[PDB]
Amino acid sequence: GIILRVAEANSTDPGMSRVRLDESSRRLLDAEIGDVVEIEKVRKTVGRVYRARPEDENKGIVRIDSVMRNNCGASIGDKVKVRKVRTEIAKKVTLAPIIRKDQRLKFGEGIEEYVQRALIRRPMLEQDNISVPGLTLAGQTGLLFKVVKTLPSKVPVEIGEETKIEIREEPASEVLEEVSRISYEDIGGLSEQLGKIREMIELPLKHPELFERLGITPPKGVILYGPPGTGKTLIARAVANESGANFLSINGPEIMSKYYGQSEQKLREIFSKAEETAPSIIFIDEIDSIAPKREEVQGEVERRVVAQLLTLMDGMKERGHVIVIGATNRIDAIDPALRRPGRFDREIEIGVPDRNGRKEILMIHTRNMPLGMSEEEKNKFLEEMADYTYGFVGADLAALVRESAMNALRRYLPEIDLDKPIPTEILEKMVVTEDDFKNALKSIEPSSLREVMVEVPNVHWDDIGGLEDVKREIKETVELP
Amino acid sequence: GIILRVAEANSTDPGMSRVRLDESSRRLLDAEIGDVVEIEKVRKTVGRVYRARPEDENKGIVRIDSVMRNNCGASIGDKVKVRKVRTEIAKKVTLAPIIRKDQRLKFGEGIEEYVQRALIRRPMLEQDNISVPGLTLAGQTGLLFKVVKTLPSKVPVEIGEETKIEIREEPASEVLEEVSRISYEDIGGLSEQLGKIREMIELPLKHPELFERLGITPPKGVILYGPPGTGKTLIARAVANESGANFLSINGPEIMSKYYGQSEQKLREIFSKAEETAPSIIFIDEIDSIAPKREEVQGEVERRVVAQLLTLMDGMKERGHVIVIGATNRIDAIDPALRRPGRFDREIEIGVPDRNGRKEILMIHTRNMPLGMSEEEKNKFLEEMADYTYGFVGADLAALVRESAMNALRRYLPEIDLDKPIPTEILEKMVVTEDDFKNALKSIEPSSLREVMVEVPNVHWDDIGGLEDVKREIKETVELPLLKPDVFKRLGIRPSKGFLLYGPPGVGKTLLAKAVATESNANFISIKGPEVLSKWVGESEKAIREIFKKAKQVAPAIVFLDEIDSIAPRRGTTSDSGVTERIVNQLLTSLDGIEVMNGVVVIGATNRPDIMDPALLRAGRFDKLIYIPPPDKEARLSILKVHTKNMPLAPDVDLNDIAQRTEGYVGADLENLCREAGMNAYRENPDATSVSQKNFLDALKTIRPSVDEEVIKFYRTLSET
Repeated sequence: GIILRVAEANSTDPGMSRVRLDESSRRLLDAEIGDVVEIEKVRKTVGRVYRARPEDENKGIVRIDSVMRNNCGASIGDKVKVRKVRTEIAKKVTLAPIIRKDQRLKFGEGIEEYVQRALIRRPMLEQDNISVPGLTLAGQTGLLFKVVKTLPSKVPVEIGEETKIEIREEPASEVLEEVSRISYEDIGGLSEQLGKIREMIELPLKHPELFERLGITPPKGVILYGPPGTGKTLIARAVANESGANFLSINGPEIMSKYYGQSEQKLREIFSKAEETAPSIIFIDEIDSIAPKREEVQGEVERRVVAQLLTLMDGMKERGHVIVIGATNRIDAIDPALRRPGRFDREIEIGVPDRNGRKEILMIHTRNMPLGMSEEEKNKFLEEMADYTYGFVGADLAALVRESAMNALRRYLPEIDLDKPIPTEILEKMVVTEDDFKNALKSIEPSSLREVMVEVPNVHWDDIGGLEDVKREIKETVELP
Repeated sequence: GIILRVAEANSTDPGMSRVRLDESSRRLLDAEIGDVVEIEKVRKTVGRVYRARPEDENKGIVRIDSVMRNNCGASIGDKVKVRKVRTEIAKKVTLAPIIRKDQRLKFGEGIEEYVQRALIRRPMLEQDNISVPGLTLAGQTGLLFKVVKTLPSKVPVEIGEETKIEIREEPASEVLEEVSRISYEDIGGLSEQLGKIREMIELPLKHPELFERLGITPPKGVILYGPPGTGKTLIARAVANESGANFLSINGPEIMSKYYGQSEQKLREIFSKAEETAPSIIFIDEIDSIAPKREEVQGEVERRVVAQLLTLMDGMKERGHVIVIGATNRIDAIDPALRRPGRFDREIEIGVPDRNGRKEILMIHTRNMPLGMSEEEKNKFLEEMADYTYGFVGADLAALVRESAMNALRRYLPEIDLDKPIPTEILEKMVVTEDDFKNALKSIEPSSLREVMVEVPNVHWDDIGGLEDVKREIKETVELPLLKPDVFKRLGIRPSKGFLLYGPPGVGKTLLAKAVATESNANFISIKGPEVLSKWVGESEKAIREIFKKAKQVAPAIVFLDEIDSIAPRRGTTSDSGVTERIVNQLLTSLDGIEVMNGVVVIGATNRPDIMDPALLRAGRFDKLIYIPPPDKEARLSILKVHTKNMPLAPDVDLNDIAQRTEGYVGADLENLCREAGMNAYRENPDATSVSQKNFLDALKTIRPSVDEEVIKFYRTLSET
């Protein structure tokens, strides 16, 4: 009714509070375009956004930015109350750093330059955390600032271009929901698969009694595939962020450091926390190390660690309200008995991206820096980078652009400013020309070891010549059924 | 006398107390149809059922529902006293939850909706547990309610549609025999095998002195095969339910958690309980983990755990009155010495289901939900789901429908009710459309890794065309030895394997041999080139020897073997020469040593034979060729009407003119011409070739006439020579 949905923003609008609202969705609320919005939901957490119309989306959902959902702690399908309010402008705003794992923060100037041009008329309120990326991939990422006081406090305000900004720099922590959480929009990859993997554990993990025995038996286990730690492993820790439950980490360095009698007791030790932290999710990326077994002799510790993990899941009635999942590099390095009942049943194969899927993966790593989608229509758009790149992955793309960031460095940083204090002039000098990403394509970094791949062509019938007799005949065969 | 048997209900009647009683069985008791029944047996446990007549069953047994046998604790072949009584109706009934492992139960409303429409006039008594499934597969299963008090208590009552139902919700336990027991009807799978596996341990486990040394030595051990934990392992715990004895569980997590000195003492520890809990049954599904041994070095613990298990069975005199059994995934991962005497002897191979066998497996997982058999005759019936599904198993089918239940969820649950309290309106909204089960068939979930499989065809002689000379000739070969044999001994003719076919691929030839399997009501075993190329890549070429031994139990069945010899000539020249290949000689030598007189019928086919052995022409092997002529005018017209009966009919298509001009088209061409030109026939599409007879003639000029007199002459020369 007023209840308009939250979702993962396709068009990101890297400037926060710019959240897309449909023209057909806003006329359902009878709120016109270009007004200050008040987002009010349960827990009495609030935030303000600016309406801008997308196209492909329909009135069934409203597609919202990640951080503004990370400010209200919104999960997909929540309940909010939004309406248009009065419009004002700020005067002088004071901000403060958010220090938890950050180890202090930026020292020097840029209190005006970096903040002002990135404001772009963001509706907001006092004590709100704004996310302002840009200026580079390495050293500058999505960064949250704690706003102390503005002169028009608690009232709806859009900070203008002629309004000064003061940075107190006094070290403090976040008032509202800082990072270490990764939203589904902060995630990127296969789209429909992201919703299909989550929907099975969606309803149980939220509430136990919402979906328990009703529809079917809940998930026993889930086996994941693909580049384990390209950001496929980041999805594991990411899924536990929206659910809010505990995340148990079964990792390489612990199973390698624990030999006979140390690991055997640790298997029940991590399982003892599974019953205590319950409800909790159990993610194992060590299936390659734990149970590589093809039925040979890897030693007693290898057969002991797998036999216990089988009994650890068997020792559970399947109700502590917990879900054990697993991940591995490829379709191989897995124990064949894991597909037997009484243990892991569902296996979800995670594939690779496509020309459109790569753009979703790139969009995650697209903005730490000063790039744009609508603001550069073609030259810096991701599809021009997608068509040349073949057989890559998020971490490879992340390390590729980071190596391509050094191309932006070697043309700027070393021969100009070697000083530890960061000048204010070097900030305007930071941009990214497509040549930096093209120079990495010519250099040897690209490698594709992937056996199975797919593609889609660019070829239309405008470049096709004669033989129209087969043309309509090809339509006869293929297109009719 | 009054003693009418209990059995496993084929027609389930998911509504309890609806138990099927034969019309011929009820007239033996002189009790008419549609009356209240009083079931009285030993221990003075009672229950009431409603009589409804089935058909195929006879008066020898009465086929009874599972839960009503689970209420009286009935085992197959018990003694009961049943008679017709007076008929009354309830007024107001009070029910209570059964809480043991259940962790409380349903909270909200539905005390009327869910109960009332599922009552369907069930005869019952006070303090009886009724089973009411439905509304979904996941979250709702067979559920028992404890009835506290009804106003007409202890008297025969059929709760009516206008009678209210009250749920006290006060937590309590079962008065009578709740779940955690799985009846043979609750079991599903191979039918005759379920009775054959149980009958050996049936008599001993019931009473020790009933059958002890009398007939034979009791079972030493039993080795089980198949998907260990698809519900094949559920059978293990299930068998111990009817017997009532103790069930010892040898499992994976305990043998993995117990290392050197922990497991070695545990082997005698679980064996010490075997003597204490005696009589008891010992089921081991860990034969894969315990004794995988092919005689290599798996470590000392692997040789120690198997050597003890050998002595654990040897340490027993064979009388504690106990039976040790075992199970494993496949015919492999087993110790070779286990077949030696002094230890496991009987091995019962558990296979996979069939179109009828799958319906029995589905019937177990069919009702947690609101489906029906007689109430939906076709659309929701299991056979429509069975014909599309191939190479599945109970747990795979259970997880498939559970994933297909999410299709029923995604169309209902998320976008409507996310609330923890369950509304009363969402209960009517729960149904299952066949599209949910079809969407999983299109999605990638189906996978078949199973090497050896069988099937049965749908093809009858109504879709078959001409060549009736071979028709009665196929009946001559195959169908005569079955009914005749006392006539077969009158003539005293020798035995033989079977005929052989030749002709262009799949003209009628794949359909003709496929039609004979349905008429004789026998099974169908197909060995085909693309089917064999799957075998010898996955190392199943040795299992072909087992497929030979597989045909004798499934008999009567026909064996259909085509183009295995196609890979013979590449290594050495074979047509009449007979130098074939190393794996193919396993086919040859077997046909020489395989016993005749069996229900197996050897059949083969090929385009032009041109690959064979001179032994394949000799007897005890492939036999007299059957010439497939090209369909004549009267044969083509009979074939064309089979192709055009599914397509629309109109004078625009004339079958007479094309039949007179073309005498040489085979079955594949006639089957092909309707494919692409039938899309051009009438209006399937805007193109201008529609509603013409020339569209068949236009494709007639493009396709080859397939008229070769030389290859037909080559057949007559190779046949006699």
